[PDB]
Amino acid sequence: GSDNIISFDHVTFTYPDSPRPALSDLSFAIERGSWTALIGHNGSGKSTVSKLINGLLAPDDLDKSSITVDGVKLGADTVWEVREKVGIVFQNPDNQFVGATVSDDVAFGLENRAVPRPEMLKIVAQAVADVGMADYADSEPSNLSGGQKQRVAIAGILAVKPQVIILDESTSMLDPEGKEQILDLVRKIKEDNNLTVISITHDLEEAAGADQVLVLDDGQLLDQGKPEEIFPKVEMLKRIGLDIPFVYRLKQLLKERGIVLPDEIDDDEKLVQSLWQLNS
Amino acid sequence: MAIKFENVSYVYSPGSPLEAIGLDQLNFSLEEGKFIALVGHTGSGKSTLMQHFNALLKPTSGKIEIAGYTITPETGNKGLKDLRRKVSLAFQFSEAQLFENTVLKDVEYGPRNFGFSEDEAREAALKWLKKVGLKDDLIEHSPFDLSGGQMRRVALAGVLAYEPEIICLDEPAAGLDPMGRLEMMQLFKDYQAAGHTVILVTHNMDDVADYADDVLALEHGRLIKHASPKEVFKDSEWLQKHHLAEPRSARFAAKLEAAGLKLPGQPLTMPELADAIKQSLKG
Amino acid sequence: MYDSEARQKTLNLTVSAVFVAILLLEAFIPNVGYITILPGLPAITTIPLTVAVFASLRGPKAGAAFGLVWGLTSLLRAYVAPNGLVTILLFQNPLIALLPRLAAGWAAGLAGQLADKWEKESRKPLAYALSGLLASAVNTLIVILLSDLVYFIHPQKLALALGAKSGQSLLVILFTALAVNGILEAVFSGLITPLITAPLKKRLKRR
Amino acid sequence: IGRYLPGTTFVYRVDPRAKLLTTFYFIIMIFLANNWVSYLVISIFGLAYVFATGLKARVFWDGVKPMIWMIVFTSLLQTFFMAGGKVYWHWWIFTLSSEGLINGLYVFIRFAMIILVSTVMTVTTKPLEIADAMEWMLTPLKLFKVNVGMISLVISIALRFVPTLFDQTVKIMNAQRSRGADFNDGGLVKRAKSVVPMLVPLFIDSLEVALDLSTAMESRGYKGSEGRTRYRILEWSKVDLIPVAYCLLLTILMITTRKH
Amino acid sequence: QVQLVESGGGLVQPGGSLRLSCTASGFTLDDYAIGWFRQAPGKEREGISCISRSGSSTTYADSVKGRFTISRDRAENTVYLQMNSLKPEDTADYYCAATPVWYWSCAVKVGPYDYWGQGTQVTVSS
Ligand SMILES: CCCCCCCCCCCCO[C@@H]1O[C@H](CO)[C@@H](O[C@H]2O[C@H](CO)[C@@H](O)[C@H](O)[C@H]2O)[C@H](O)[C@H]1O
Ligand SMILES: CCCCCCCCCCCCO[C@@H]1O[C@H](CO)[C@@H](O[C@H]2O[C@H](CO)[C@@H](O)[C@H](O)[C@H]2O)[C@H](O)[C@H]1O
Ligand SMILES: CCCCCCCCCCCCO[C@@H]1O[C@H](CO)[C@@H](O[C@H]2O[C@H](CO)[C@@H](O)[C@H](O)[C@H]2O)[C@H](O)[C@H]1O
Ligand SMILES: CCCCCCCCCCCCO[C@@H]1O[C@H](CO)[C@@H](O[C@H]2O[C@H](CO)[C@@H](O)[C@H](O)[C@H]2O)[C@H](O)[C@H]1O
Repeated sequence: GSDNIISFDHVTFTYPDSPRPALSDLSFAIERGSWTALIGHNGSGKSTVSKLINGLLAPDDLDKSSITVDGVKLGADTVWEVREKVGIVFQNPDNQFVGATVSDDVAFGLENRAVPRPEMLKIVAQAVADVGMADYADSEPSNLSGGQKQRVAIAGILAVKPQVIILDESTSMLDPEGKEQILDLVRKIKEDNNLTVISITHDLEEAAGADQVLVLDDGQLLDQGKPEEIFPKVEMLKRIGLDIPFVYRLKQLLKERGIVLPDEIDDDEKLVQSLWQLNS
Repeated sequence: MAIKFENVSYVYSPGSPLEAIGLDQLNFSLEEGKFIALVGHTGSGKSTLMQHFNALLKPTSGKIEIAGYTITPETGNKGLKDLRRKVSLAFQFSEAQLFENTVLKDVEYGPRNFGFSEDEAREAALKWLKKVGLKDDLIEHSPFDLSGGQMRRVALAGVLAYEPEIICLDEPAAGLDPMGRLEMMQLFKDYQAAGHTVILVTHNMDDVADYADDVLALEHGRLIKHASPKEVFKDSEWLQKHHLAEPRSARFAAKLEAAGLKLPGQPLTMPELADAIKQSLKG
Repeated sequence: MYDSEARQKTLNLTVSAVFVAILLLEAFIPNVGYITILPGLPAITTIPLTVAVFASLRGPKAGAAFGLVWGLTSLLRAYVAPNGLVTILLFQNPLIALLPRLAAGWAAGLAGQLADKWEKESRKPLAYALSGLLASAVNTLIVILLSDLVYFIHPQKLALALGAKSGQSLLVILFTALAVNGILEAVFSGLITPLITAPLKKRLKRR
Repeated sequence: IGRYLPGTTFVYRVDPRAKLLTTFYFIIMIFLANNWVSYLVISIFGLAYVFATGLKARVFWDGVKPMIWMIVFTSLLQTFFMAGGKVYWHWWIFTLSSEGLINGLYVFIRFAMIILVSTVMTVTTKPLEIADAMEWMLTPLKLFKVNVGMISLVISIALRFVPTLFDQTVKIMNAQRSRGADFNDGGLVKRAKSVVPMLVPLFIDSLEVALDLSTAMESRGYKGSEGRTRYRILEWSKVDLIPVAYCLLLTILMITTRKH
Repeated sequence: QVQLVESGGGLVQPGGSLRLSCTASGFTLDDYAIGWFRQAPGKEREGISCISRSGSSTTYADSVKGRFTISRDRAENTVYLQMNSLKPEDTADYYCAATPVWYWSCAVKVGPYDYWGQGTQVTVSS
């Protein structure tokens, strides 16, 4: 008990066609205000987590499981309440665009919430600005890069003021500068709004920066902890099939060269200073 | 056999949309069996150049000499069937190509069109399916029953099964998790080792450093530099003035060196970087 | 399993939108599958195949609605961009452009209900083939039948000032062309529709 | 994307509903025209419209060019009336009613007019605006068991994906050609065969699109069409009177110069 | 559209009760989710309660949970806050805030609310 916004409790889920559960007795919390990352391989139960947090997928035994978002228990009567609280940027940049233009696409959620139009104009302008899309305020998605359309998705998510933003493989199809753009922007949004980010990813750099990293293996929670705690455990992740971020790899290689560095070093800047201090 | 662009210029009709970019007096020649990387910032001409290997877009000036074929501005579309049996394009997110009732039939498709028999194509698809790591029970599924990664492997089999002497891949690891991309690059390195030439068009500079042998740097339909990875990543000033990236181990080399560490040589890979750190630490 | 009717209702909406987008692409763009023996005469469209895929997917009332959209496309196009003389002579009429197409869509959805009703997986591709068949056949037949009631009986088509006798002989050449193209198209559409409908069931395994 | 160019002249200030209704009604009037006075009337009113937008000639030759050959086909088929070729007496014969070439100049007219006004609609109106106009026109269907809200949404999404699915449609074709697929080789026999490597991809694609869109839409609180505000609206303006003057005159000039 | 007016604050004895009222004027409250907040003299502003535009969802802080009850009066374009068992600590300035971007829910946080009233002061002691 430490002020968690999301608490996944005893969730099992079998895709309807598939024979086996995609998630088995999975329980985890999300510390309010954190940026935690979910990572996993082949078992890819994380691909199921976002659509469960927000309600698109139900669990298997609603009597035994319970998801809770911002104090609201996810149920039949509260699905929409909860979706106001948990906003999701999704993987494919196109196919997330409803509107024929940027501004229309941001306006969609306000419309869904019956926001009086004079408010909407102000809101859509502010969001589209906050993502640096005012040059393309009236542009058609067929003329926008994937980096832009991920920004525009982010913007429409922003206009509804959610309590948690999930990036559900949101950088996975983007050019690396686009990955940094989208990551920086969601960091800026998180600071400027005191939000929580759930990142569902295979970008180990992305998860390297998370306050918390949960490891998912075959639909169960293999391990969980700060990146400085999780990513040094090279053997565990290698067996799951996961890699590790660049810094933890360079540290491990240096170890295979004989040079041993501590676990707490977890940063480009920290490491540079470490090797600096060794040469003097 | 070696690829050669003779003053190759491709221009879209003048006065037409600017976002589709041409090729301006391209002059280079690729080696017969090595691994070439097509790099360039968005808006460069990679996609456009890549279609010339395929004779999808014929040039407007100069000649292209690929496989046994010469592709002039007047080359017709009749005999392309044999050039494409030799020179194969692998498009991006190619799981979209998949369409047959069985995985196996869709892999066989390529062979069939290029003149393999029933039995010849069946065996040629069954080989590469195993090469791309597909389980055996999925050989008779629909390609649409499979996951995105599996789908992508079936897409790649179907363009490699007829074993073209030249394969031009366009970002074949998009969306693949850390290890799957490693599998992808390993499979493509093995195919390079077997004696075929491989042109890889990618945004990840680390892939280039770890695997490429030669680099075509394209910018605004012009070749700006043509050389090995060790040479292209040598100058941070040049890249910064050309909006090009560096391998992350090269950036860490530069962070240590701007932080005054006497790292020897040009470390591009993580092993080379760790080595240079070890060699710089003592003496 | 939360607000299920909304999941399905919104998916209905999107499936409709993407099928309208494909229909507009097929109608206003000269698609590759658009095969013509003689340029400017009535050709074999891949459009009944599209109506049939969507009719099997969604249903008879939905297929009827898609057929009405198809016919509205043909009507708009007939006035605004006629491809040949068969469009100017026949498809500027709301009876001949709309009712046959709406009829085909309804029929194709009825046929798809069969494959819905047959549990064995192989025997579904059979019923899908029936739906591609009906989507081409009901369209071509009812276009001929209503061109008979509207324009043959009264060869005052305003197409031309063609002699009523000459108008009839022209309409007989036209209807024969319609029948021959319709048999070809009926078989093309009856073969290809299962090739599209079954992959779609596969890609739709979830929800 | 009907190649809508933006502009600032009064055509762009007319509410799209008025423009759609005027293009429909103007077409109707092209139909109820017969006497030479009525054709001079439709042509003076229509070319008045056309020179009133301000697009010079080059926009219109691009709009009409695909037609001009089927235009002259439908023109000569009409001039000769029944005969495909009027072998007997090749040239002019009568004086009081000259010849029947004037009749095929009416097909030149009717084609031109419907084309011209259709492109004014297409070039100077946003695709979503054209959509919103058609949706307004359908709003009377509410009195039946109809929901014009989801129809408007369908039209909007569709028009938004029309260029996206077109690009994907081209890319699949190039991928399959790169596997050595042939799309113009044999007769219909196998030219029919060659479509499946393009058709199964496109639907599989579009079904995935539909699935992702519904997933997102419900993610952002899409409960249906009833109960939701509207970001894009359509306000009538005083400029819109000008079309009324345009149309009532055309009624008055047509009906009274029309055959009695 | 901010003209929010709190009312009904004043002095009341410990264990007593009173009802605050948040009224709009020039716009309708139903277009806005309404949150009640409360800033003590030396504390930070504290979200205490709130109601959704649907009017179906309500949130209370653990401080006021079980004593305060919020309500939308559609007919009167007001949102009422009913404070019972008032304890000395409840004494503070009380503010109502409005934001349109939620229909089905509401949150008790200062950040998301865009339009505030000027606060009415409630004092409980004797
Ligand atoms: C120089 C000649 C070489 C030409 C190369 C030909 C390429 C190889 C063709 C093999 C088959 C591929 O094309 C294939 O067509 C047939 C018939 O439409 C389909 O076959 C399937 O459906 C058909 C008709 O619906 C049924 O009769 C049959 O039971 C089933 O197998 C396949 O689903 C399609 O993928
Ligand atoms: C002018 C261009 C048109 C573009 C838009 C048209 C595309 C429409 C595609 C068909 C509509 C989607 O499918 C729609 O959903 C279901 C069928 O599952 C039916 O559902 C309907 O039932 C009846 C209609 O008589 C009504 O009482 C009910 O309120 C309505 O929802 C609709 O009758 C059908 O129209
Ligand atoms: C005397 C009994 C009837 C004679 C036999 C049946 C002939 C049918 C006539 C043609 C079709 C009737 O069409 C119905 O009527 C009106 C005329 O007001 C149509 O109007 C339409 O038809 C005509 C025919 O090209 C066009 O010139 C007109 O521009 C078009 O809009 C309606 O769109 C339709 O609902
Ligand atoms: C209800 C309102 C609107 C209904 C009509 C919908 C029409 C839909 C057509 C949209 C076309 C898709 O987008 C389309 O892109 C391509 C190229 O990028 C262009 O069209 C392309 O095919 C044409 C066909 O002759 C070629 O001659 C041309 O060289 C090429 O550019 C179109 O000009 C553009 O509009």
